[PDB]
Amino acid sequence: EWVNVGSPSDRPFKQRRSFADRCKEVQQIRDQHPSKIPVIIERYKGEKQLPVLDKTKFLVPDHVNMSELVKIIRRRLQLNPTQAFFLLVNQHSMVSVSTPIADIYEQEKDEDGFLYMVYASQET
Repeated sequence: EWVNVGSPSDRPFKQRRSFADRCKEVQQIRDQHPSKIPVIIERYKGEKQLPVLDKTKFLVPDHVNMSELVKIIRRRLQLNPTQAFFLLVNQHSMVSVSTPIADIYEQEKDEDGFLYMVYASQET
């Protein structure tokens, strides 16, 4: 009769913050930093092999390409060269995209104005 507790990090960002609150937050952030893209990065629901990230919200400069971003989130997870890691924007593996995230943002962003990314060990 154990009770399994937690965790606020296992709760999706969209359930932690209301749609209205998220829309507001994105608006302030872009005003304060027009230079940057607001990004939400979470572990895939199915994923158990990779560790969970300490943080969820990332402020990314427009010029950074997704190939560069994949490298950054990867060092942060302290992954071995051998571990498989994919960073998906709307279900596409970004470690080949050299396009600036500012261009991805206009095309792929959420209704709330955030750009949402999910990471896992397999691509599908």
